[PDB]
Amino acid sequence: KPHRYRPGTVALREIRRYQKSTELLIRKLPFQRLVREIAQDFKTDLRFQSSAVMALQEACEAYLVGLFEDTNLCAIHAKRVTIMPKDIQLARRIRGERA
Amino acid sequence: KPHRYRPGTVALREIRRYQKSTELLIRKLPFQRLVREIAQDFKTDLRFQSSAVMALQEACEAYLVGLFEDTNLCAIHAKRVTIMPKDIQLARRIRGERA
Amino acid sequence: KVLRDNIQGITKPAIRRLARRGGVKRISGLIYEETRGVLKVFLENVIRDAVTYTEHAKRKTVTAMDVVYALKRQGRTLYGFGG
Amino acid sequence: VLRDNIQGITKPAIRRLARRGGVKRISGLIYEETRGVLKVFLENVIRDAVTYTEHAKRKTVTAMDVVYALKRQGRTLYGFGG
Amino acid sequence: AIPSLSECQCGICMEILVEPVTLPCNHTLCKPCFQSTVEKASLCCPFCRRRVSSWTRYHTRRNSLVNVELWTIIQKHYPRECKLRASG
Amino acid sequence: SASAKTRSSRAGLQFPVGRVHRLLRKGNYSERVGAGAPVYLAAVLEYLTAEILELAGNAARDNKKTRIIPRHLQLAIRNDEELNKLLGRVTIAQGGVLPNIQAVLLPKKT
Amino acid sequence: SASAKTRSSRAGLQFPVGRVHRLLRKGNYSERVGAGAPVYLAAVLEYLTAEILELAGNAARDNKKTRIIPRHLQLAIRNDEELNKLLGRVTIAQGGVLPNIQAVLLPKK
Amino acid sequence: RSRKESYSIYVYKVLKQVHPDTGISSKAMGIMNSFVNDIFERIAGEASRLAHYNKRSTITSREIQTAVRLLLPGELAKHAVSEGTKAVTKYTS
Amino acid sequence: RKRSRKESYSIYVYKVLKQVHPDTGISSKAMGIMNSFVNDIFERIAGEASRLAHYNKRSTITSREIQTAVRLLLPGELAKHAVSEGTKAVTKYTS
DNA sequence: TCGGATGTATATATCTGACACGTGCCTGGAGACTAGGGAGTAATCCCCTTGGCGGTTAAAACGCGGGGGACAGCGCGTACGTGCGTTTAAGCGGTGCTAGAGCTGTCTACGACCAATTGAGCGGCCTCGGCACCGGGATTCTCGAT
DNA sequence: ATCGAGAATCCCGGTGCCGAGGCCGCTCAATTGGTCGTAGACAGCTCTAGCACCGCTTAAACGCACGTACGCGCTGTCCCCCGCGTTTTAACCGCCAAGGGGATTACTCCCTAGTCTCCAGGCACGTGTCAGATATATACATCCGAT
Ligand SMILES: [Zn+2]
Ligand SMILES: [Zn+2]
Repeated sequence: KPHRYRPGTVALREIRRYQKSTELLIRKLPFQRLVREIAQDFKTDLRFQSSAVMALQEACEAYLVGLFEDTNLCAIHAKRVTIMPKDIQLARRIRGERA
Repeated sequence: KPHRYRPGTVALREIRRYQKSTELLIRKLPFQRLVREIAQDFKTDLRFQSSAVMALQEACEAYLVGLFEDTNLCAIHAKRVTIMPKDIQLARRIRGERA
Repeated sequence: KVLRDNIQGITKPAIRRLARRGGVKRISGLIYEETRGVLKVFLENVIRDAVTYTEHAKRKTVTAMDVVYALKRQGRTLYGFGG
Repeated sequence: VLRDNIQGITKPAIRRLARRGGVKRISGLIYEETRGVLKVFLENVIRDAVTYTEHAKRKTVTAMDVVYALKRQGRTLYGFGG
Repeated sequence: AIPSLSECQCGICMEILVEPVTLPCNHTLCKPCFQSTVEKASLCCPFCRRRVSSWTRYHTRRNSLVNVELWTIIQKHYPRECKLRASG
Repeated sequence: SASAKTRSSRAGLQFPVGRVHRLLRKGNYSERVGAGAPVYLAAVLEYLTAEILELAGNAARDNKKTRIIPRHLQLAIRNDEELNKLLGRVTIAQGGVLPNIQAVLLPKKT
Repeated sequence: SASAKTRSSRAGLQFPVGRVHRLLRKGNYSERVGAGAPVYLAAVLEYLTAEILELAGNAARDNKKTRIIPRHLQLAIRNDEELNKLLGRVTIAQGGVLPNIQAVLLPKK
Repeated sequence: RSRKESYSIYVYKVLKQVHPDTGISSKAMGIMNSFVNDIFERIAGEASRLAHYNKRSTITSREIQTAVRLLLPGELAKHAVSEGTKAVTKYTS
Repeated sequence: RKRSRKESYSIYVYKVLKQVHPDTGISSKAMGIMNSFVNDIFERIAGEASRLAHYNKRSTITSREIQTAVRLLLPGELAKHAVSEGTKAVTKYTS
């Protein structure tokens, strides 16, 4: 009889765990590699200082957290608890960046 | 046999009629009176240029038209065709005008 | 010259016409109260901005140019009234 | 030359970010869309930042230009200068 | 009605049509010549002076300015003569 | 161009250059204004105005009218997305909206 | 008050005034700057800074810490109403987010 | 009285240069006047901020170039910078 | 060689913090955030005053310019308190 | 599937007022010359950013059981679109009053500008404690068993 | 309802370490003073549009009755993320290297601010006239109860 939690309770525990915490979420090296991807795409032979990519990560995660707040609101609107594509497209339009 | 349209067809007709047309939609005298109410609530004995009232009313119709686009698609997100208040509060919340 | 509850002056058919321009068919019966409320809040915001512009210039009448300035300050820039 | 790096935004990273947003259940289609919107946001921000840097005849970008690019997008940020 | 190479000469540079692009005025010109007459000029059609700048943006966002049917016809009828201009 | 004519004609533009230079100098943007900035800015304005005017003229002609009205400007701005992206937050007096209805809102084919 | 001292002290303030006056002048906002405008601006800046630091200090004390960190500033800005309305849009680095769970999402028997 | 300063005649001239047949109403003329003023303010403010960022004190041509690149979206910005540089070169020579 | 001069509002924020909470320290990151906040608010108020002065064809940024800009920019109670304390400060300075 | 019923697109007279064009001038724009300082350009230096191992290991991928939740369908009883008669208050017109917006001229207290000056504030170093963290113990939700 | 086992969490203590804060050096930016050209305050004058009123027409709102679309709740089904256990890999920490370009200074020049004179492009003003609003008469697309 192994211990087995019901689905969602540990998810809520780590709701609290990652809201009371402040550390960065996206793994640093792949993220800065993706930033270098975009940079060399737009203009070749570009160099980055650490503070620049750290600020980029700050803004990126803030944007994603806000978008996820909005998508959670949208999902709650449809009497659902599982976020879905259409929630994301609705939020992305409604904030005004796609129209 | 009295003639009665099925519920909805004239609604679409007048949707098209109002979308293709660009006349003013709110009677100017009640809007002017309400604007004067707000003004006298702010400061007493103000005077209104007719162009100023026109600008207020144009801004108001722009705001309501945008908000109604947004709340209509928010309502149809929930598999509905009737816009109820919760659509409006959610749309304003996710737009960010009420926090 | 005080006035009474002219927010009712924004009559039900006005909200209906605005919603029809908004691409809707079916309107909930109690949509009108919060539509009036949001209209009202938008109004005291814009009127506050215009009135404080007017106050700044020793003027006792608000001009349309002040109104469009105020709308521009709210991220709602408007064209067709000068400037 | 390196490519196909959008997958660097891993599964549990997206789960943790959405979870910080108060989301419990995430459908399997969410992650590719999050990658896409993140890619678009990076494209915009990097475009503005590299424009700023190329203007100043600097071939290395700085956090100051990054925060300027954020500000120009109406996305001002605190904690790196300005 | 398939025109000969003389009509296949671009009306400006007197060279053949390579990657043809068709404006709404049915006027066609080569892509190097098209670029030279839009980015280095007043954004006017080289023949009737019409400005299709809006059309230019509209069909360059999707990179669909090229008229594929005419290019296929030309490469079917002049494959080697078009390959002559490929080298530089 | 060594022509000793007005700067608008000397530069081939059609918007004024002296007016723009004065506004830049008196608009309090910098203590010094480069000589090439006003003509460049006038050229940019000329491009944008030409684009919008030709779009509005096409819209009006498609509407069988010979005079651009604010509705035509609204239609030209919204129908294109590039300008609409440039002019997302602006509103036009007596502009109206694009005629469109969401596909779900359309009636069922019975 | 007429005094021969720093203008900040004469105004009874701690923010610089001559520096603020210079940034009004050399910042290219107008060719002439009024004499009392920098004093007013310094007073407003001190008021806002004092209020935000007071809220941050209260939050830090509630967190058993005697030092201000970006998390405390983020909590102070978000929890306040009008400070939120002023700074609701902007994001603070290393600030986390408010502990907020939707009521519907809360567990049920 | 006082003199009023506007771009009405220039907009009319450009319209006739593009559309030699169609006219324009007064309200649309005011729309375009406000539009020109708005873009003027946007680009000028962006250029001033950008010059201040690099500690310069003069709006050269490249300042307006970068401002137009930032403000206008990509492809419109491309055509704008293209014929703006063309016009500057024409003015110089 | 010698390093350039880097302006910051660290000491003034420290002074006001000691005036409010005499025993509370502050970290470097929070100090930088506070400096950036001061810079942002200063830029907003100064820019609003600059446009306002240009609006009425004026040429001077007077105290009334800043007062009206503050009334425009801050929310109600914050604007009222800021206006009151700024009026107190300016009248003390001029007296 | 279909034949009335109805709103919509289309063609023609008409007439009108906003739109397009001639005018004078004047006030802002153009041209010539001067001055001085902002910016470019050479050099250089040293801060830091890219590239590179290499051991560890926390976290990511993968598999699997399953139970919560998405979703389709049924049914209803409500809420709202539709249409018509009523009433009401907007919209237009015309007139009359004048407070205040706009313009002019005058005088001056405010503020730009330059030389001298000295201390406020920032750069660099040193230091003592506030919190990070490991380790342990009591507490505390959470799930199954009735 | 209940009670008990089991992971997870709050609380308490010792160790330590680097960084927040204080002190010294000193360089340059704020201070003070005086002067002078002037934007602005103020007084005065004009006359425009804003305000207020009247009366008339009728467009629109309003209220009621009604029939029907559907919002919501319930039920059942299935399917697919969640939680957990196992395995692997690249993130990561620490160290090391090279060079390259960001940043700094010093010099020179040429590019724009300023001044003045002169002059015509645009604008406030006045005037003709047809593009488009308005009404009436048509045909046509589309709807809906009924076949
Ligand atoms: Zn060619
Ligand atoms: Zn052509």
